[PDB]
Amino acid sequence: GTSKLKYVLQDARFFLIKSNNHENVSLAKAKGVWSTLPVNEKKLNLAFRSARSVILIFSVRESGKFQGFARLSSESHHGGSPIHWVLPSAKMLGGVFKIDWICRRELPFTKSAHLTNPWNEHKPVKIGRDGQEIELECGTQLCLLFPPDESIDLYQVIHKM
Ligand SMILES: CNC(=O)c1cccc2[nH]ccc12
Repeated sequence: GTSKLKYVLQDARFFLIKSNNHENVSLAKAKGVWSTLPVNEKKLNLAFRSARSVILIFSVRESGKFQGFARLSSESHHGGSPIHWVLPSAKMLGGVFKIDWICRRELPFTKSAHLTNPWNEHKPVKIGRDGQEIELECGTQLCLLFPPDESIDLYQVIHKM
């Protein structure tokens, strides 16, 4: 069904996360973690305190698709085990956010062409810098476009809200 998904997304905030490669998204899916540059780390930490759910929607640059979406389960922290990200230095990154995946399935950009993001000049929602916020209605509809991910049980995520 889609009812628990809709509940998780109610009054959520949404951020576009652009990865330079598939390896980092694979690491994020396997380990439930993300790290971004401090400019975006500060925005995500502010959002985490401000809303019931903060949703990261992932797209690997040049792939023509989104690779899934996840919900922040924590503000960023430092001092964990070093994550072997593939970078173009690791010190340049901010802290590490724990995330709970909501959907690990892909969605091609051709399927989101009817969705524009008011917070990026009403450009198609696929267009945006890493960290671009997606307005609530556009973000909800985008997440609802993804194929259902039957491996996921949102019961435990609902309890974190
Ligand atoms: C896992 N985090 C990243 O891959 C990342 C996040 C934000 C800016 C970035 N610039 C180069 C890599 C990168």
